[PDB]
Amino acid sequence: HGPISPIETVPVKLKPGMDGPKVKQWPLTEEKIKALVEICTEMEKEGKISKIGPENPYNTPVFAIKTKWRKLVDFRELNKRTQDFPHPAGLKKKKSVTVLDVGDAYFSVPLDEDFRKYTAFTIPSINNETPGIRYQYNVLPQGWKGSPAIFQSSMTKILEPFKKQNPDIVIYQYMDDLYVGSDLEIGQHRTKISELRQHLLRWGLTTPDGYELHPDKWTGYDPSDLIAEIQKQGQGQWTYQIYQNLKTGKYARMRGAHTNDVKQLTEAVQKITTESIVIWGKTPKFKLPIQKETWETWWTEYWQATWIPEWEF
Ligand SMILES: Oc1cc(O)c2c(c1)Oc1cc(O)cc(O)c1C2
Ligand SMILES: Oc1cc(O)c2c(c1)Oc1cc(O)cc(O)c1C2
Ligand SMILES: O=[N+]([O-])c1cc([N+](=O)[O-])c(O)c([N+](=O)[O-])c1
Ligand SMILES: O=[N+]([O-])c1cc([N+](=O)[O-])c(O)c([N+](=O)[O-])c1
Ligand SMILES: O=[N+]([O-])c1cc([N+](=O)[O-])c(O)c([N+](=O)[O-])c1
Repeated sequence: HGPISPIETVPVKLKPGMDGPKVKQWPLTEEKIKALVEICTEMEKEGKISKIGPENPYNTPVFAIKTKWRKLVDFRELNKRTQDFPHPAGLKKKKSVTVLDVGDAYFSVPLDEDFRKYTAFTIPSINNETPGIRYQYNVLPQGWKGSPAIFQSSMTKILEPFKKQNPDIVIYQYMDDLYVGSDLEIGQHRTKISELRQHLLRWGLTTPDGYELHPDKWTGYDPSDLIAEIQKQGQGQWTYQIYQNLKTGKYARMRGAHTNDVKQLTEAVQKITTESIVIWGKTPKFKLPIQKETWETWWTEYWQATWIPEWEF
């Protein structure tokens, strides 16, 4: 991950009269702690985070998810506290839409030195019995709402040659993802995705393989909040409603040695969100058919998105 440019540092503020977040770190398995220690040691060596002293009172929770492990930060409270900074109706009509995570970009952009204290986090000790290892970010963090806002002018400059050369392709950005849609034959669409990823890479932006959607095959919206309600429909399936119904659907509810309701609900939350972004450009608030304590206990075991939505129970 390349070096940062000090002149790209952008001042950023909390909302007036709000202090930084102090959300405690929940306990992690020793396997997850080891993984985070390894990740954070590398980030620190590369200047992306720094160990902090005893004066800093803020905290944002972190966890680890998977072959390899990735660090996930729950910035929901910092996001609420951070200052504030069009959706194509045709995206859902495209033969293919590939979702590309472009959050790697953020490691190459500095965070306002005065704001870094609000990104503090702790790698926990085993059982949270002794003080953890405290760090803060020096670069735009993934999951923070300021990061895509601050990176937007560079993202635009980077994408411009691709968009100019491909008027048949729609590119929509939402949070840290690009949604790249076309009506090309799947092989030709995939070639365009590869050209895009190679262009990003040329400018220092690595991407994982993208996720492919085919929304033209999917089954009154007020742009002025989306609610997604999932309910148990007996022993064997899930139903859901999206309303402000705008959409309803179903998923299988399976029992087995490698699944459970929390795992299935995290999957359905991700899929409903992705579909809602494609169709309307908005992330729903969720109502989940599970007890808070059970959810709060296990959702991070299976969560795969970089983003984390709001949910009630
Ligand atoms: O979620 C993850 C997982 C990783 O394995 C890594 C992450 C983040 O961030 C960095 C940043 C660096 O600048 C250099 C690195 O090696 C890594 C590894
Ligand atoms: O990985 C994440 C997680 C979030 O929660 C958010 C992200 C990215 O990006 C944005 C961008 C905006 O322009 C406005 C937002 O509220 C958010 C929230
Ligand atoms: O989890 N936490 O919220 C948390 C917070 C602080 N602190 O200074 O604000 C800690 O020192 C530790 N700690 O060291 O374990 C944890
Ligand atoms: O490691 N840690 O993240 C950690 C966290 C907490 N906490 O309540 O959130 C602690 O009280 C302690 N502790 O007491 O050592 C450590
Ligand atoms: O020692 N500690 O484990 C510890 C833990 C927390 N905490 O919120 O979990 C703190 O806020 C502080 N603290 O602020 O000093 C210390």
